[PDB]
Amino acid sequence: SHRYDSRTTTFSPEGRLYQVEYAVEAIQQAGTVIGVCTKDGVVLAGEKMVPHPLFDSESMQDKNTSGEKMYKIAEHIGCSVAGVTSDAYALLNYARLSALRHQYTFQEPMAIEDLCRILCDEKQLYTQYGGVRPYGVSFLLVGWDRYYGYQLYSTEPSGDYSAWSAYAIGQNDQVAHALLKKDWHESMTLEDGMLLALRVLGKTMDTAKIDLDRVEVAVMRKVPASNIDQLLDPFKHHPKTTPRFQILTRSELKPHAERADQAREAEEKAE
Amino acid sequence: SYDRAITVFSPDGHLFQVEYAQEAVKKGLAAVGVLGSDSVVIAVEKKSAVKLQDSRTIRKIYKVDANIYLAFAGLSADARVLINKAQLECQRFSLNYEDTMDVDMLVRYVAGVQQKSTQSGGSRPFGVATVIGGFNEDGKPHLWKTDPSGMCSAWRAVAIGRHDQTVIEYMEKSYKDGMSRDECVHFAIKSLLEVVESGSRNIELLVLQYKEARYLTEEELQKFVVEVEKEREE
Amino acid sequence: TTTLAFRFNGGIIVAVDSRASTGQYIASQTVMKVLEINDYLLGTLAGGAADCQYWERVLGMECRLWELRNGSRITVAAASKILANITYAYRNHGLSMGTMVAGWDQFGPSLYYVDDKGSRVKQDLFSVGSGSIYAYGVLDTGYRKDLSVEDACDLARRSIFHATYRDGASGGIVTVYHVHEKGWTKISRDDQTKLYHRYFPS
Amino acid sequence: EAFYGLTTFSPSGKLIQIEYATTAAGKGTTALGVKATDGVVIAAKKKAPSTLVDASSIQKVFVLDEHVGCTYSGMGPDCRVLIDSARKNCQQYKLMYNEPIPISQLVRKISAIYQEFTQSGGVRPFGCSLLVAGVDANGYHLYQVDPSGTFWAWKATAIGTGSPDAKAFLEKRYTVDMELEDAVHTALLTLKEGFDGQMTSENTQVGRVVENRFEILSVDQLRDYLDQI
Amino acid sequence: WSPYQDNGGTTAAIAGKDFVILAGDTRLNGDFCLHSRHDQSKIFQLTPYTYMASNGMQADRLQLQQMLKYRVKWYKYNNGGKVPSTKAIAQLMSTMLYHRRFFPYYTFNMVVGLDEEGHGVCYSYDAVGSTEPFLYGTRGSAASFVEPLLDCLINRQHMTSQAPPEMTKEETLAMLKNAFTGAAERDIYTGDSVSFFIITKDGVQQESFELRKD
Amino acid sequence: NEYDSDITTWSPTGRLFQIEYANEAVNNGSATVGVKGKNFVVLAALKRSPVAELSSYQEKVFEIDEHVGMSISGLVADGRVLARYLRTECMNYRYMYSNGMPMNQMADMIGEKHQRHIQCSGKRPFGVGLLLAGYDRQGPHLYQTVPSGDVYDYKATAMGVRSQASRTYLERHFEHFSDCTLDELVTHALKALASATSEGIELNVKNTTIAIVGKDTPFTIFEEESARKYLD
Amino acid sequence: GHDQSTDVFSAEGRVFQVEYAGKAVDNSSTAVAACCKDGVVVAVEKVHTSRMLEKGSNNRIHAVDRQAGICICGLLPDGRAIVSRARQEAENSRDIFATPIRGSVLANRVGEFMHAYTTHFAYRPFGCSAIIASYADDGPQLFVSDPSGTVAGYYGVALGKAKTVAKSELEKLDFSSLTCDEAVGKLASILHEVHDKQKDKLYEVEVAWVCDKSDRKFVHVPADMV
Amino acid sequence: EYDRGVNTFSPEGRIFQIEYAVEAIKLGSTSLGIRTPEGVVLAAEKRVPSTLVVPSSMSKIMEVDSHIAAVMSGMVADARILVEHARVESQNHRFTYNEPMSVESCTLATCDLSIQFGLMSRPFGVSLLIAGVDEKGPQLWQTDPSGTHTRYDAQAIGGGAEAAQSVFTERYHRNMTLEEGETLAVDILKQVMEDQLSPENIEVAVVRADDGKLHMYTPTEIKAIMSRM
Ligand SMILES: O=C(NC1CC1)c1cccc(NC(=O)c2ccc(=O)n(Cc3ccccc3)n2)c1
Repeated sequence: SHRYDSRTTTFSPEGRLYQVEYAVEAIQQAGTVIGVCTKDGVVLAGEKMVPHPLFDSESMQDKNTSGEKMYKIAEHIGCSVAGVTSDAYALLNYARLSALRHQYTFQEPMAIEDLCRILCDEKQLYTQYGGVRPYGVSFLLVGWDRYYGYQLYSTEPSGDYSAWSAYAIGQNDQVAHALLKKDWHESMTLEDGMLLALRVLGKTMDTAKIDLDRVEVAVMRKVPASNIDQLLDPFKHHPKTTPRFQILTRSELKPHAERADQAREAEEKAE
Repeated sequence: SYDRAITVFSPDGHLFQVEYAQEAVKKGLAAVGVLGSDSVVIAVEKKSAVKLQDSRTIRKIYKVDANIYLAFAGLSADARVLINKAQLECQRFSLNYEDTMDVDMLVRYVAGVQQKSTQSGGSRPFGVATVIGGFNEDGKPHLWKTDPSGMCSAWRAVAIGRHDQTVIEYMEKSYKDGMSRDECVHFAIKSLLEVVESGSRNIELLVLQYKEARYLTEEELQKFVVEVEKEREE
Repeated sequence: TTTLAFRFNGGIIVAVDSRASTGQYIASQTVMKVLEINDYLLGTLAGGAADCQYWERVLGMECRLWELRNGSRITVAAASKILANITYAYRNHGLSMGTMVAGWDQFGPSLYYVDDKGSRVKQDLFSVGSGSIYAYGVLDTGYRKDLSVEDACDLARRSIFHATYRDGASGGIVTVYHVHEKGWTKISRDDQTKLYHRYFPS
Repeated sequence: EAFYGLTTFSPSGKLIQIEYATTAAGKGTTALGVKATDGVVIAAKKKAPSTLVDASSIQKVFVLDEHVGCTYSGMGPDCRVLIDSARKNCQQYKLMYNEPIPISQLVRKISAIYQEFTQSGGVRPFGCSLLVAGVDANGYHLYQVDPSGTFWAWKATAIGTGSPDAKAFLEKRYTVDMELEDAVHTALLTLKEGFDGQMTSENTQVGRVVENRFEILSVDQLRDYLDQI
Repeated sequence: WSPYQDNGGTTAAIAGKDFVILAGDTRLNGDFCLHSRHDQSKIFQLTPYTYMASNGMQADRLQLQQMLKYRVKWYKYNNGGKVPSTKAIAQLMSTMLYHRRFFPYYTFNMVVGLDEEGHGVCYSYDAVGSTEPFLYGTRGSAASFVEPLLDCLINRQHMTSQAPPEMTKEETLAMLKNAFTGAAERDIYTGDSVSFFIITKDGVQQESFELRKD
Repeated sequence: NEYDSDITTWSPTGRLFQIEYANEAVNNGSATVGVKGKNFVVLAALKRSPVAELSSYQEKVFEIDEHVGMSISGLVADGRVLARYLRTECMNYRYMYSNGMPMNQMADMIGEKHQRHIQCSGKRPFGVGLLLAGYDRQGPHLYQTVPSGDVYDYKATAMGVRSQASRTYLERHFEHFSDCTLDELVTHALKALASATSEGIELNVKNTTIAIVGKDTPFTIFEEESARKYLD
Repeated sequence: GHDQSTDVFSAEGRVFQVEYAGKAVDNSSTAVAACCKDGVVVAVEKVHTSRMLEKGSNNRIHAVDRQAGICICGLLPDGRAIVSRARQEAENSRDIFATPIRGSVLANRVGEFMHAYTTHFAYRPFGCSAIIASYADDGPQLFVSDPSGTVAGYYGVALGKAKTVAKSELEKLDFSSLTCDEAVGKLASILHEVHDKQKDKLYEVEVAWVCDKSDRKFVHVPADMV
Repeated sequence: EYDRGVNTFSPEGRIFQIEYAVEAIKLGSTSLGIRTPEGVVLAAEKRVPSTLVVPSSMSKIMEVDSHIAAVMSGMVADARILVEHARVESQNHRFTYNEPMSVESCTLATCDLSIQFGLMSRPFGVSLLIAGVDEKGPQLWQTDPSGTHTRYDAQAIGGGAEAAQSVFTERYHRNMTLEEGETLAVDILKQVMEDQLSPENIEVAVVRADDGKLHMYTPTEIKAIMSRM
């Protein structure tokens, strides 16, 4: 049996780890995801795959917990994945448990960067121990914590991760980066970020208009807190606002996609 | 459990997986350590400064305990694991021995984890060198290096990552004992600029004095980069 | 058993008797109850003799491996902490140990008590054992930081003697050690009955 | 005792063992499913190698629990592994929540087993796809699970050999209005398209989700539907 | 049902300047009865210069004796043939008793032999290994009779009369005969006979000595 | 050779090359001889002979219990493993039965231990040959063992380098050994051991060990006093 | 690469590592055995390499229980492993089932054990055929388990290098009539004819039986009958 | 290089990973050891990679116990492991038998850790020399990666070893003083080192027969040796 071991956790001659390089290739094949970190929230816009007219919805009762590209990890943490979808679900479940174990132990939300380290430790493991292949997945995590506010990390199959103001994973990430470079700034509203996210996404998948059918958008923003049950624990402090991960219905997203056609029409006038 | 033997001697005495881990550390960003009279200076290359990375300060020099700080070169994620282990070791140690961990003790622990991973079936080596710097609880400053073979060594100054040996050859020539805080920071900046391009947004620099660890603000650093790049013409 | 130790300006004195009771019959008038761990550290034995002999010997081994591993002597605080972590780990296994750990590290003289439950206390003065109730009476009254080193050994010797004289379990030979910057010295051994005739010469 | 992985990435980023398992899983016979407003139908060819096989004993459609069913294509015995696990999961869930496992949760559980065999050491992936059809609080469902562990809700689909053509023919005839009598009729018509030889209540199996339960049609019940096509 | 039984009897040793004498009585007792008047199990040679003596449960001293005998063989092999010293065996025994701390051997042991300088020594143990060197020793049923007598004739701390010469090995032996003899008279669990072993550098003499049979 | 890399691989002619290669380890160790008289067994082992004024002990010969001991050739570290094993099995046996482990049973054991290391992946053959000499109720015994797990009961034998010549010698004289005295057994061993020395080296107290074991004679490696007597 | 591990079939459904272990048995010294109405006799040619072995060395015939024995053919060490397993089965039968192991059972157990080592990449097949000779409550029985683990009962049997000839000589015997006394003579005689002298210069012939005269105990036959 | 597993014999009866581990010890800095009746001497080329190194930190000689020292050649980190085990074993021996471990017993217990590979992926690429003084007086042993100890009277390990076994053959007699030994040690290092022998470039220690304690020569005391030559 050892003659047939492909030696996934070995170094190659340039200190490269081939299985991790090739997981990355697998990710650059995946549906693009854009993330834009404002100060009023974070936006994830992702390319869905082409919607065959025989696809059904799963008819889930909670519309905001998951979509095709976007998943909620906790009240305050969302992500989007590119790469081997099934690997994603393995990790996503791990990230969910981790965030809730943190909450078990401390009774407060896990910070985004710790959730992220946990996730990427789980990936790093598979690049060092165990003789199996790595997870072929890249997250964009988003969320909000009291330490750093809105955050947006991205992970790689190596287990490295990085914080960004905006970023892209998946198909034409190099191209999308270059375009966010130019148009991101530090003082964006949520609406501005939603625009930027769509202009870039529509520019990477080469469409005149944004194709509502092929796009999912999620937003992580703070909203008024409703269920302050204060007679039930009198000493507990409940913040006025709380984070919410939201996946946009086709209708909530229609305006924002029109408004990004209009800033793609008004950029082909100057030319 | 998977326990195949990954690291093995080849014919001419070499451990290829350890030579290749070391190759992964030559591709990593430079880092530099300098030891003065009352200061250790750790300085590292940043990757650049794309307008997209979070303008919130992310440190590339890591705190391991109150008194101890660690830079690295090589695989980021391997490093992160080593560091977490080091962090957790220093606490284990406090907790067992009340005292805080001497730097050398911490370094030896880390180097042993590195060595251990060149000899454990199932695992490849960490592809990480480290520079570690700090003060014992007796005001004596230290600076160490680990390489992926698990070998550590104390230095008066040191470099790791790309062009380590260009930088170390440089530092052999200049470096004097008993520098001041400010001469250390200078010397480190000077030494890094042997391989890094500008000194603008691609150098983080940490200054360790007994009981006080302080990163240069991007402003304080730039007075030093001009003071130094103006001394490189000559 | 009666053991005591105290810190004063000159260091630490440690003093002990030498009797080992098996309840009512006296097994030994000659137990050594100061264990010389290192040569900067002493520990006393009180309680279960085996327990103290064994775990103090282990401590001595841990102290020595520290010194080999790290090129520098272990501090007292660490040493005591090592022993305290053992006794804590074994708090449910009915060890009987009451121990002092005295030494002089780079932070000066240090004295700890470590018991079978994992307690680890650092005071300037302690007595331990059946006869402690007596020795503190004589000790609490004579103790001052500014004692010389004769006066501190006299005090320590008398307190053990008074314990021996009154307490059935304590007895034999009063041994006194001093712990100073260059290590420890064994100052004296005296039969407690010679000491009766010296302190009370009618 | 082999613990290294068999499925690995290749320089283009592909997991080739999984493409091959996917190839294997489209070499089965045709199975297909049609969701309708009031139920779901799944239907498979049982192409028995010989007439001397007791066709009663061949099961291509399976109950996983009262409310959910599956069929499959590709390698039978691999699928038998999945079905056994899925049955257990349905029951574990009832034991815990004393309600029936929602199809979405069931398929995610299956998906997960498939994924483990794409990463865990020593094993090859499963060379079969499933359709899973069932009814929960969110209504009627029909999912396809592939060996990648990926899964899709569908309104209609087909896995196995004649499947591209069967899918094409379901695209035409499918209507969101469809009731279940028409769904069955459509399912059976779709099979019949690419069926070499007469369809009988022997060489075909059919499952329906109706009301709150999944049932495999009897040969009696199936013969009444096959007299109208 | 207890896993423990006292089989009684008594060991005693006395060190001299170039010898040590070790004695055990040969009665092995059961419950309310006597199994053997000829049990030699109490005394066990470990090396030419080191013996152990054990009181308590005969079964546990047989086990212990073998456990030690094998640690001593290992030691010989791991140290190019040399035998462990009496002091090494003494410390070894303390460590082995203590490793059973939790389900203890019900032995009261002595290790006796010659130190390096060639002087006799005795280590006595409690059940978990507290020891210490001494010049004499007695464990067992008669211990609490013999031990005070040896105190009196060796140390003489209550005699004004100046201490007589160092006791030779013949005089020492007489002393232990006299004290075994008195114990057999008064401790009902000691009697029958005493095996003496005089350990010197030149070897080990044995000597049996009859005690009163009742 | 596609078949010589794994102990679990038969070759198409029915050979196990890793075991033939472990044998090479033994054929290349320092020579050792044993012979068996009526009442005694003698092992004699060549050691390594001084490099000028500059010695070098290695433990070839091992006592194993009072009544048995052994001489090894080949990979010394495997020797030690086997020695530790035999020692331990002999102490267990003597603990249980209060008598020495009989040699035919010990040879059965040492051979089973070897077999356990020639059938599974990631174990490997012992690269060491043993002469095991011992004495029990059935008299003296001398076994040779080999990596393959075979155990031969010999009257005389040698193994290691140039030990073919030691075997030529022993073949002339071995039929007499049942009548010889201990001194002539030892002479015969030494003679045989010397037919295995390189060119103009000769046997002396510092390149030769002798062990004997037999009736009323626990197994005894000979030191420089008793050895000298026999080596002249 | 089809032939390196026993965990692998060739394209014709052969397992080569088993055929190869088989060759180890065929290149080995010859054994024969005969199952009479009064017992089983098994004989085997031991080929020495040295003139200086003790008589008794490298016994290839082992008792496995009072009533059963195994003569090994092929790699003797591998066989002693089987013999150990057979003995554990025999002990188990006595310890748990309080009966001597029937011979068909013993040989099946032996076969199962040998076969197991033909299924898994980590072990190799055994390089020995065991001949099992029993005389328990199932009567006189002679089986052979080969390295594949295939087990077969025989009236007479021959293994090793002279197997083809020795079988021709064993066919001349009348198994219905033949007695353990006669068979010790015949089977030994056979091993002297088929022994090749210019190759294997040193050889004894070890014989063992289990029969009514031996009180159905499996024993080497006294060296007067040979 | 993974063609042959690690437990494999060569056709000459050598385990390949052992022969390779040995090859790695010839790349190491030269170390050496000299038994005298007055004591043992160990000396090592430090072979530092820079003047910026703090030379005490690249310690090729290590106290195992008050009376035992070791000096490695080859992979230093591997040597730290062995010496840690020796230290632990030597101390367990004191603990258990209240006396200092013999030097041989110590070397054994350090080889007892080197047998273990299949557990340890590979052998240690390290040879030690272990000098000490016990009851049998001064002693010098060598461990190999084989796990085979060997008592010696003088030895080298490292790149030097062949040139240094020339010099021992000529100048070493069983009866030299501790100072003539120190001298022969340092001579040999002068001759085989790459760099110029200076008092920081080397490491010298002795275990004296008289006290039975180990002294590590400071740079001062090593000059005091270079002085007389
Ligand atoms: O001798 C013991 N047991 C009996 C069986 C022999 C025996 C066994 C265990 C512990 C002790 N402690 C003491 O006796 C004792 C008595 C007085 C006193 O001041 N200290 C020091 C101390 C300091 C802080 C907190 C608690 C204690 N200790 C004795």
